Amino acid sequence: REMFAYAKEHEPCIIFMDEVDAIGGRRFSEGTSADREIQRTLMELLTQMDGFDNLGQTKIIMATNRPDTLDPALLRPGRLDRKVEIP
Amino acid sequence: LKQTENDLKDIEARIKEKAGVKESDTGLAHPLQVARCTKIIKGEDAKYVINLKQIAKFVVGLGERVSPTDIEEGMRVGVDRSKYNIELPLPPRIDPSVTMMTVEEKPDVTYSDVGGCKDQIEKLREVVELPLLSPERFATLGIDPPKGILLYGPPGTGKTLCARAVANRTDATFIRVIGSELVQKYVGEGARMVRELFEMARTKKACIIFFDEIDAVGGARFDDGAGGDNEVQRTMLELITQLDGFDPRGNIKVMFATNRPNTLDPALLRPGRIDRKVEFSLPDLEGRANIFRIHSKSMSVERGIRWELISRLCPNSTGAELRSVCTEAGMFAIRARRKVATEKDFLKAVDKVISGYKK
Amino acid sequence: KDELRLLQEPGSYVGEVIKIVSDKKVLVKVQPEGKYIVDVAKDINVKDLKASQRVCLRSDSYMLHKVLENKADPLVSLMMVEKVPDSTYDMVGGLTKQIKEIKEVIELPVKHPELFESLGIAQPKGVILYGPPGTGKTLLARAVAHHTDCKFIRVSGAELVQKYIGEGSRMVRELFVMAREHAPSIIFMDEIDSIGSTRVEGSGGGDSEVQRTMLELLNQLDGFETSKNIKIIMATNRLDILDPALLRPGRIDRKIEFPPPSVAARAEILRIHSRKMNLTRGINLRKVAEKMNGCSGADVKGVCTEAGMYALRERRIHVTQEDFELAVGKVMNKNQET
Amino acid sequence: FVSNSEILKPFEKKQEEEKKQLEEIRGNPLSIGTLEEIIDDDHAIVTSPTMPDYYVSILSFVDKELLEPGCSVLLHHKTMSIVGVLQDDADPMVSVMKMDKSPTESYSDIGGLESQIQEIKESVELPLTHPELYEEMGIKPPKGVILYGAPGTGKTLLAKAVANQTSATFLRIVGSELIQKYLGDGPRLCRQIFKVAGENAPSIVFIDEIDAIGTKRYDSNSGGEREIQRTMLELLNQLDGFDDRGDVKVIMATNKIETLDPALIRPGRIDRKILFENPDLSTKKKILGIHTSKMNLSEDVNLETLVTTKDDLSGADIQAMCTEAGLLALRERRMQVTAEDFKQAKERVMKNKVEENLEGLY
Amino acid sequence: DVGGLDMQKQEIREAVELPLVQADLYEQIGIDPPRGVLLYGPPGTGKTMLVKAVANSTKAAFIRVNGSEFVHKYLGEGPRMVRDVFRLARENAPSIIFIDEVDSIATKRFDAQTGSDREVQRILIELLTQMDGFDQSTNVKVIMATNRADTLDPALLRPGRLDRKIEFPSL
Amino acid sequence: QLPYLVANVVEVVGKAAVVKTSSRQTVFLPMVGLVDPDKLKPNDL
Amino acid sequence: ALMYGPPGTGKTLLARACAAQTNATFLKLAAPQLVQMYIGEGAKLVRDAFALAKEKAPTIIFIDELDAIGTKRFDSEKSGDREVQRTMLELLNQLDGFSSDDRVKVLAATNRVDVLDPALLRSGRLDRKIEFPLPSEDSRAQILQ
Repeated sequence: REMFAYAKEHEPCIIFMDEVDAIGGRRFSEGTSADREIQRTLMELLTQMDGFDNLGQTKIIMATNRPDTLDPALLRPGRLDRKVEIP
Repeated sequence: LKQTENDLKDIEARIKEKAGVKESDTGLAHPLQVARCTKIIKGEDAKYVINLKQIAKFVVGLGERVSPTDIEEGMRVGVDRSKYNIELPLPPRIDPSVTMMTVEEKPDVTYSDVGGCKDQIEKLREVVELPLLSPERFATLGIDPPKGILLYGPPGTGKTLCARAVANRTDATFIRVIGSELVQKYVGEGARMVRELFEMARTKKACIIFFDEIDAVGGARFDDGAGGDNEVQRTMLELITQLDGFDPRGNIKVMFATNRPNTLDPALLRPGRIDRKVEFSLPDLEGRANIFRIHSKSMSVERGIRWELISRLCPNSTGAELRSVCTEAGMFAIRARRKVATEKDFLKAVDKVISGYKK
Repeated sequence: KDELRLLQEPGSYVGEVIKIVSDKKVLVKVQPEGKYIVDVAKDINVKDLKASQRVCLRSDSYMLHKVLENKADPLVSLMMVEKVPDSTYDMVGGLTKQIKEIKEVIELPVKHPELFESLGIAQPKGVILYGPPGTGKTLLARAVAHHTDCKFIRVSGAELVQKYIGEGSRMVRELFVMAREHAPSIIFMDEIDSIGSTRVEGSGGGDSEVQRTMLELLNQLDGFETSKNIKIIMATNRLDILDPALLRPGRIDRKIEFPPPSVAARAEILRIHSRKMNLTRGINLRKVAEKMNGCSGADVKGVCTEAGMYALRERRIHVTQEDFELAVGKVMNKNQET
Repeated sequence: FVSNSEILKPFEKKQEEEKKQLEEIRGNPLSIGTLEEIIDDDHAIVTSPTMPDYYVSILSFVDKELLEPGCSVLLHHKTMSIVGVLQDDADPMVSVMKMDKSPTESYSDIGGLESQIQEIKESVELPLTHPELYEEMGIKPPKGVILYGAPGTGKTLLAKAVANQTSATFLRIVGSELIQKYLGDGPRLCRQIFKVAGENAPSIVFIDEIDAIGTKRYDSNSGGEREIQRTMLELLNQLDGFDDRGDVKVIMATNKIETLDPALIRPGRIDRKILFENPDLSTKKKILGIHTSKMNLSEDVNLETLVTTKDDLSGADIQAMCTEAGLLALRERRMQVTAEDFKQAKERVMKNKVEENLEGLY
Repeated sequence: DVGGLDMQKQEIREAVELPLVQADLYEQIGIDPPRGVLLYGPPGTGKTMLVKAVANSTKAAFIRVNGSEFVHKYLGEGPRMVRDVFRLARENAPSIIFIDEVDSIATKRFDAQTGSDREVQRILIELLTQMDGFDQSTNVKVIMATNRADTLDPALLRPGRLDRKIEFPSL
Repeated sequence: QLPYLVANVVEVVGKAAVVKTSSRQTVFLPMVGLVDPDKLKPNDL
Repeated sequence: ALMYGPPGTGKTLLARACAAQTNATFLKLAAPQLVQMYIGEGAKLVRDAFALAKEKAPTIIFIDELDAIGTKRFDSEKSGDREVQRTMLELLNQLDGFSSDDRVKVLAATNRVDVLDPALLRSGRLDRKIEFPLPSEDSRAQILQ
């Protein structure tokens, strides 16, 4: 939230995320045992984008080990429109 | 006559307590676990008022300041668990409980649980009996005794009594520190007690300092880094520095005890901390043959029996469980109207404790 | 002008009298602070001070000022006592077996307490409901404290426990204080309920702090206080992570199950909810329940809203017989949809 | 009244001057503190419920023998010094203490539990009546007894049955009350158990239902409490350190011993582990006599007929058997329960436990 | 703003715009409106933005609530806010409460997880009490979006307080 | 006054600073000339 | 520099020899201290390691039992290793913070190398793998002498 507000107050800001597989992932049965922090981060990233306040000039770069192990809800258009491999 | 003198202590002295005590207690004022003042501001210099409470913490800089008795307000002046800057001299860590341990000089117990196990005896004869007898030969030998002795295995099996057996011929003072009583809710007392061990050991030499169940308090835990209490951290600083560097180990020895050897402090696993390691195993038929003969010497029973058959009825088990067998020997004999334990009395006594373990 | 001088006050705390001191003082426990020995008012004799008596202690001089009314002011989370409960047994009616088991447990000792003492058996002080989820027990919960003319009270064990210092105890003990003065009342125990009204499947990991308090107050109320006409009503369909000792006497007394649903069970329920609606003469309500599959009491209750939507598109207050079967087929398929 | 009118009345008039000097030190704004440690230099530690931990000086009011560490005292807002001690008569110092001298339960009234009597008699009555038998063997008779099963039959009857023949005072202490509401009272309550029963000691201490304090887990934090370790560590030293001729006795009760602290067990001090035995025809009639006393029954109702054919139920199902029999009379609107209700309710409870044991095994 | 939603648009108009505009149609027929609706489908695609479009035609206050909120180490504050937001919407009749991905907060515990997991079943009783506990009166519209759900039916399914269940059409 | 209050400076606009005390209280104070912007950092006295 | 081999070959003994000739501060990271009952302690532990090495420039960090915290495999079972997972993630983040300081050394003495990684092999990280085999015939003669 504070990063979302700091990006709106200060336009020249670039956010870079590294190894989001720890905060992301489908896990196994989609159940939660000490897992509440994984869903806590993912749900906030998707909720700030589809709200009435969007980010016009703010760019957020995410990185992970595999794209297929992430949340498919983020890969759909309307929030994350850029999927680019790095060979 | 004496009725007036009884109340006189609470009457005549109360008049002096009005002016005298209230003046000494002015400023909103022997183990003390909380050092804090209330709204005390003086000056610049001679202010201090260090507060350990979460609200309104303070620190004092500008070099070193040492006072013999009164620093600022006297009394509640203290440090406790959080060391604030430069002031050592007045810790409120003194608890006159330091006699809680057991100090036995020249123990009269020679063979109790030690008999029957050959391997554990010979390992402790070279590093204990010899230096406590003729330490001068080790100065000519060129090497030094090990800085620590690792004893791991089942507790209460004679691991502690094995140190008392070797100390008998050398007439060494046996000092045992029980890990159960070592763990206390007071933070900061463990650093003082360990420091007083080496200071007192220099007064009377030829002593052995033993520690029981070190894993109770632990050599390595998750409360050191994550937690806010300092106990084992300051204990290891006083354990390694005091003993190893300036203190000769000839007349001063430190022996620990534990169960799982891999759960100890990894700092001790490095070279230069603990060298001698002795492994304890369950006694066999020959190992338990001499154990029941020693315990039966105190009690009065029939001498025409054989203890090698009694030890054969019970399988391999910890030596701490063998003591409960002797307590059951003099019981079933009463049911048979026998003041002493006959040969048939030990038959039903051993078979009773075997089914109780359910192993 | 005289009111302006009265509006200036240093303030006064709130406490309760504990005991009486021969020194012309009194020990009063201040709820936000603690137990403090204060002075008794000069215009109020010390003989009028009773146990747990609500009084007023000044903030400035820390002493008794006057004697207010005697009551325990509740801290309100979900536990506020309501007024004029609105329900009836004719709305949830149609279940013959369940009503007979509720009356002989809850309502029986309230109306005639002498039947248990003369027979030689203790009156049941609690009952645990059994059955599938969503049988319509949410509406009859208001009628339990209504027809019996008791005080409506709901208790949430989660909101009365906080990690703050002193906030996980005084809240729980507040329920025990008012339960004695409100004694002609029925206490509702939630958050353990698996019956399906509100079903969280119980909480075994969040109650670790409250088990040291609430479980002591519930057992001490029956045993030590011997206060009758107080019904502690719990619910669940399974005991696994809860207290294993509930089977002992003093907690579980009677067990009310639920009758198996059938045509005759849903035939009376559909007729009750259709009284507020308007049906064309010649429609059989018993044939509607025959085509239903796995429908509980709440499944039939939801058909009323769906049945009125088809007739609203045509803008008619009277629902034709054609729209009922089309609505029931949609409600029955809600669980089997996709 | 008449005698004290010429004694106490002129006494209070001459003692009024000393009371005036007291009230000046007392003061109107008092407060309740908490003691920690008492030293001979007239100093102590006090705390008000807002937790401003202080250190003050002890004045002269009452003798120091009335002051004990871990108690509550009176304070004043000036120097926060102790102006007096709070009366402990209202607030119980221990957890649960019930002194029963020469109880009703005996060895012959508990039924077919005699198999358990022979074990407890040798570890309790034998060292008390003939202490010289253990002196020849040089052994320490175990003072502890470990009980198994459910209360109301094995634990309830045998607890008070051992005190009758031994002429001992029965003290019942709740095991779930070992952690009591306050920090620092752990070692205090452990000594008060042996102190009150240590002066005379015709008594046997009884403890039951410990599901918690016997478990210290892996630490004292992250869900654990420090009060748990204060009582457990002090109980081990008081039980192992104190030795006698068999007067003082401490008996606990637990359903599962695997969760208890093995260091607290201290093998060799307590050698007595008593299992649970099923009740015979004699014990089952004792449980029925309590409930059927107030329960209405005709002349054809006999306690021997009900116990003849039974699944050998515990104390919980036997109590529920007479409970279901009362519901048959309430549904029929009658205050007199016939003999058919006891037989009908007996079959229902019997079928709710063991019937065919999932018939099988070829 | 997005076509092909007529399947969902007809469901929202009946469960939102219908009780808000004309309240007399229910008293004439003798039926009561539902207190909420469950939406099943991917958020952000013809779903989440459509929910914000409801406040345009209804002119109602939209309450945005995330299932990842109310995260704290204490207790009693989380379950208290569920009751407070309901009474907050009672004063203003044009109010709408929305919950994004209720699947995270609707997951129960089949086994005891001891620490830090105790807050999943503590928050569920309050959402059910504000609906199943009270009678049927609508001062606000409750909409809970679900991206994916295997089985979560604590009290939620069956038409006790919630009748219609909206599903995102794939075809 | 030598015993200063223990706190942490969360923010070094240019002459304004924000400090967070360990008492769970947050106050606002202007920057003085006896300190430097690089010397004010959290996790420090 | 990566170091692997059986214990007793001098992997933990020679760690102080590099800091003694270079006048560097020896900082040891204990293996069981990396296992914490609290979740999320790996972030503050790594940040405080380089924070102390920032004030004192000649500081060498020694890591014990690299294989314990060095294997995530490919699996989803990391829920129990979740504290270990973010430990290696923060290690890659802090080493990228300051690329101008070569006086902070990271040394890990372990038994062997099993799970590789393209992130672990690069500048400012473990590069040269120096094997610590068992001493030969003439090697044991010099050690015993």
